[PDB]
Amino acid sequence: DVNTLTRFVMEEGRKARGTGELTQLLNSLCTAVKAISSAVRKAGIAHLYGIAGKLDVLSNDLVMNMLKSSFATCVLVSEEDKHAIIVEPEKRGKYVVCFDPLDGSSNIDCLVSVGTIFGIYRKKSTDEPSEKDALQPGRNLVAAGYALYGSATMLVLAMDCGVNCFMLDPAIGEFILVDKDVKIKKKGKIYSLNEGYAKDFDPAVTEYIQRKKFPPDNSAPYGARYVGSMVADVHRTLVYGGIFLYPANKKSPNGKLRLLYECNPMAYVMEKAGGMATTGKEAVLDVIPTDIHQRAPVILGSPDDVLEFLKVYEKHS
Amino acid sequence: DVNTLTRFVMEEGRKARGTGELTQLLNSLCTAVKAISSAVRKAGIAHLYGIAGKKLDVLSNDLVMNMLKSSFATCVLVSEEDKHAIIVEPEKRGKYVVCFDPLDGSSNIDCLVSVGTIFGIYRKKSTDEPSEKDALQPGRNLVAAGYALYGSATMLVLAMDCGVNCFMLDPAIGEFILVDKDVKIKKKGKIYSLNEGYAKDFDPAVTEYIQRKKFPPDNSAPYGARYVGSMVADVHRTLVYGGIFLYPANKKSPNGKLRLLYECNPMAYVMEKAGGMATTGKEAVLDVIPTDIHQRAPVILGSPDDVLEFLKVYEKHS
Amino acid sequence: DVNTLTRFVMEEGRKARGTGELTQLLNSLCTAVKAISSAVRKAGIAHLYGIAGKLDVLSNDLVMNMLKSSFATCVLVSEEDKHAIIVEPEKRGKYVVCFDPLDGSSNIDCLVSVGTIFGIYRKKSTDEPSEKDALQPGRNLVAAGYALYGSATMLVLAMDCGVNCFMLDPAIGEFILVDKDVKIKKKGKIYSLNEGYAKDFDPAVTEYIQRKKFPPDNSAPYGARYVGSMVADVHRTLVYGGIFLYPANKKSPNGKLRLLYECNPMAYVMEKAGGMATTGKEAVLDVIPTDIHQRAPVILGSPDDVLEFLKVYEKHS
Amino acid sequence: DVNTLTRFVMEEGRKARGTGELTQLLNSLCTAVKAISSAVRKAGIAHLYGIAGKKLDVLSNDLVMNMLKSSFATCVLVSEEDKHAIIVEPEKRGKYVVCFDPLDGSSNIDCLVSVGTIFGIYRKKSTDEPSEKDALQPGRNLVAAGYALYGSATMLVLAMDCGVNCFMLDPAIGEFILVDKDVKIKKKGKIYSLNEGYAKDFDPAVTEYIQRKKFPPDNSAPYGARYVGSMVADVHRTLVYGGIFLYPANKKSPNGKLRLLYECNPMAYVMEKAGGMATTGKEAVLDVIPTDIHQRAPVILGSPDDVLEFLKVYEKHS
Ligand SMILES: COc1ccc(-c2occ(C(=O)O)c2C(=O)O)cc1
Ligand SMILES: COc1ccc(-c2occ(C(=O)O)c2C(=O)O)cc1
Ligand SMILES: COc1ccc(-c2occ(C(=O)O)c2C(=O)O)cc1
Ligand SMILES: COc1ccc(-c2occ(C(=O)O)c2C(=O)O)cc1
Repeated sequence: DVNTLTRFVMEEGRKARGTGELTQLLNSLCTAVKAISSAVRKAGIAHLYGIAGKLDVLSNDLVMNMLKSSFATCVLVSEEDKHAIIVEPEKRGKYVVCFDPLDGSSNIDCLVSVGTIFGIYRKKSTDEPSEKDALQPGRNLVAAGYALYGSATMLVLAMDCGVNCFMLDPAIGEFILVDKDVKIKKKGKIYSLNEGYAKDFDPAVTEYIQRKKFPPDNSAPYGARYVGSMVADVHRTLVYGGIFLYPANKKSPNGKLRLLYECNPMAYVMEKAGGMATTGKEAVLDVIPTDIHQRAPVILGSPDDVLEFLKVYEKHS
Repeated sequence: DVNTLTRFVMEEGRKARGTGELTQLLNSLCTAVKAISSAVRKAGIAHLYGIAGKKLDVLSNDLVMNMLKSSFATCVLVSEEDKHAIIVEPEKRGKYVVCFDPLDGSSNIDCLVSVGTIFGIYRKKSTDEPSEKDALQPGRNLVAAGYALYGSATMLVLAMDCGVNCFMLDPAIGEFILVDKDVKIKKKGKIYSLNEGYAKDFDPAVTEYIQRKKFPPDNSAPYGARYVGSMVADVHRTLVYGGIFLYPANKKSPNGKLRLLYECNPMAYVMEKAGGMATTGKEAVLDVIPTDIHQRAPVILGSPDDVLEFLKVYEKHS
Repeated sequence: DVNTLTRFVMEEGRKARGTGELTQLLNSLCTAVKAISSAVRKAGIAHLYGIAGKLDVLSNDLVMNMLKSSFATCVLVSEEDKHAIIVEPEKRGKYVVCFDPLDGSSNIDCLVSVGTIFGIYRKKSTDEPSEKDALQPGRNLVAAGYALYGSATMLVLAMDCGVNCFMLDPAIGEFILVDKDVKIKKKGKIYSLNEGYAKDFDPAVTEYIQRKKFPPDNSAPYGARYVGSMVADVHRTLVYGGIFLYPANKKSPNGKLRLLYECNPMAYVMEKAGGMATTGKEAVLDVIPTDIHQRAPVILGSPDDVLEFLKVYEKHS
Repeated sequence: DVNTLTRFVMEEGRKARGTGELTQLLNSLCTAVKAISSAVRKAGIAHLYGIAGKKLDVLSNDLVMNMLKSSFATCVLVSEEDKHAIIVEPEKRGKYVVCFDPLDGSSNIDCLVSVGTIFGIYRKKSTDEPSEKDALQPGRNLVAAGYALYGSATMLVLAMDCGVNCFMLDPAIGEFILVDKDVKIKKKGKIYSLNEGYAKDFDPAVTEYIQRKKFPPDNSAPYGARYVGSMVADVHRTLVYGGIFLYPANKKSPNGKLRLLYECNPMAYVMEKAGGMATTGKEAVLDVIPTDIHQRAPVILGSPDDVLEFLKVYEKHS
């Protein structure tokens, strides 16, 4: 029996018997993703090249305008904006959204996969809404996920009910549910990080990669894959198993991926799908943030691969 | 003044003073690429999942095959998907030979990684009945070669004697728009690209070159690493940003792993026409003479300074 | 403020504080409309013609399966099905839908405009659902409308709040609201019927048309338009005003157009937009049906034009 | 065996051993048509309504003009949208004259009625500097003519000396697929098409002919009536289903209202190449020599038996 993203979101909203704001939110966000997707695949590029006589800025505008006009949000934090955006009073609702509107576009000149990452919170205060309202830890997420603009476009949605993957059918502009209640493999065969930073690696990371290239017990070495686009690397880890790493080194004691709108949503999707995500010291979702653009190390993926990483991590104290 | 793939192809045909076959060929193939692109982005997938109640690389291979045959411009077609060369039936014969990988990367297309189509075109070097031998030319004889990348958008990269040209597919009207004329690769890049999970098996020269990239001698910054696992995506990133790509010969695979006729050769041609290099380690990829249509070959390609810096290490190890 | 069909439908349901069923029904039905539109415009036709080596059945299948899987319906009446379909128990909801999945399709070989017509009732009886639940008169309609696949694709949705027109953006698969709370002109300058039936016309119809071609007063005669596709002619009548006729003659004392899934929805759209729709003797929404595929004559459009006709019909009565 | 418009036009151009100009022309016009179709179906309309925070007939005329100019195949362009003929600048000139209605039916596009692009192509008949004089040839001089209908689907109908061929636009891939080879119209149809609201102004011959269709003398069934009000839609139905279409001369309009160069002539040429007829009443439409580019002409076209039966009635009334 066929199911769409919009009908799935509408039913989950019906069962919660809430105000309906989170339903309007997710429908607004899904509409923005379809618009971004069309723009990313270069619809209308012929007009810019004279047939009749910016992508990360346009994407950021779509998500902002779609979220504001949903009447479901009060605080908006974006990778593109130095400060939180406070939704005007007439359009305020009770949700806080952190998003990276087009992750990976720094390298979009080469047509690498790009994505939209988001995490949604309920306001935990009563005062006038502020940047403070988005400084909740990952565990407080009500929903998170991403849209991948790869060889095709898929939205991956995480809630307490689990992870569901919807494929965008461009013929009709509808997200079709294609993978229900996804669970990640217990252990994978692929490891993923930028190894050009090897001279700066934490010594514990240096051993784990050694263990992947050179296995102790007669096993085959892991394959290496690193697209350089987080949504692409994390989705492949979800589909094929394995591990993804962008860790803390000494030249970067807090990693480089941003916590509120990259590490937390991916960590949340990973945990709801039977996987793990750690800074190294604590679970990613247990970090309490003090600044909306602060960074965080992240190692996520199949539980056996993250555990094996943690087994080695404690060997270096 | 606006320029499309069709306008570019018709204009180059005028300058070549030919029969017009290669123009129908490139136009037919470009039509197959539009159909592949549509299937890859999952048009009609709602019908597979029950809205009203064939694998992609088999579909891709059929699109390319049927479009090329029906161009009346080919005689021998070599495909990654077919163990033997296809001999185009006589009433549809033309003078060109086409080697192609109809959907390179599809081993990992389940994760929505970038995938592509790769192609290389030769002029038939015979008068007799056409045969598999007509595809056993080295890359240097290539008349036209390139790829379509099905990435964040769909781009066709077309390399000929006049140089490398990049066309963007506008899905609203199904047209390849020329967006980069006469492309050239940076002289030297800051990214290196290969699968390091095979590190225990590396040639000692490869092990040193990667070591030189992570730990630079002259106190410079180390290179960044990228490896998508899909050749078209990695090669294209190498063309746009410069850098180096490696799927080299090790000992356990003395001939590399990538296929020569429809992966190494088409990519080598694009690289050389764009001011870059592509080497097996011992000779330039385009100078290898093939003895089998599916034979493998090592490949190291990219910005000219990086392949030279690699060959210096390769020759230091005699 | 941007407004989509999805936002419009959800907002009306929120204010009504109902079960949420009618919202998923209309959302499911609109998805079926997007799929029909893609098929009508011949997407993928290159595969039927050998690039790699039924239309009104496909449409009926889309509306059927999409309505069933919405969990909001119990009885489905289709122009394509001889008897009413009773949705199986585990998928039942409290609504009844009469629909024409591809009206006009006999002339689709010439690429004339075609359409999808629908009307929605609430189950009124207390029994097990049955064909009787669909034999309500038009006045009991909860919602009705059409999709027109013309030069572009538009969904026209009429409810108690009035008539609203939504334009399908194929780049993103979204119905964009483009005409809020539309009303038909008091009097138009176009009349629409098949004048090849002239020898069989009711004597009152023959006089009314004569009045349009040869005006009694100092006025200009009406222009004539007849596409032959009910959705197309009815939409032109809403946009530009005027009158549409498919009346009772001698060969068909009950006309030819079907009451439940052609005459009723159009009459409901017409009335909610300030127009009228009459059989000649009674208003279309006042006919009590005894068989789901029964016919009814129809004269609809601007009220002054329907009235002027009714003055003539009673003169012959 | 599958054929596209692009393959078909390139193959016919090869067979004619011509300059390639008409090939460049039709490919540019077909590209303009795909872009028109995308806008007509309201692609991107969400952006005008604030999703992120120019009328169809002006855009169509601008698309067709720009594609034709930049094809290097034309010198004079006549459009319903332009008061005087357009003279293509010297550096972009070629030998063809094109008369077109860029978005016929668009006065009522608010009701989403089917609309279309109509076009006719002549060879320049002078050696002088090109001018409006070059567009005043009769229909018999037509080299190619036809239309694109933006209906329930988008179809391009192309008529040449080789006959009439119909191409369906596959929006999934942006390609015109050949779906109807060498089309021929019924000898006699069962549908008549005109605006009968103008009844008080009819020519007495039209009044009798229409009377004969509603009330048949020879005891046959009466004809059906269809009139979309959009020439391309009504003419296309007459081609696919047979029958007769009329926009004739009355007393208040002795020349009808449809324009001769870019509505009557192309439809007449398609009609004749497809085994049908098209008359002013007095002469065949293609035999009229025009004196002004925006001049009107009466037209009765369709199946040969129906136009003949009408002419018998027309000659009965002198
Ligand atoms: C799409 O799944 C959903 C949608 C909405 C909810 C939801 O739960 C409590 C709500 C509240 O109003 O407090 C609320 C909402 O409507 O904002 C839950 C899941
Ligand atoms: C697309 O650019 C082109 C097109 C055609 C050619 C071309 O050169 C020699 C030809 C020959 O007939 O021998 C020939 C062709 O027409 O097959 C070269 C480049
Ligand atoms: C399109 O907007 C809507 C959505 C829902 C309704 C609606 O009104 C009463 C309902 C009921 O439960 O009886 C009901 C529903 O939810 O079925 C009305 C308008
Ligand atoms: C679409 O099929 C075609 C294409 C081209 C032609 C053609 O015939 C004579 C030409 C000339 O240059 O005089 C000419 C052309 O190339 O303009 C004929 C049919």
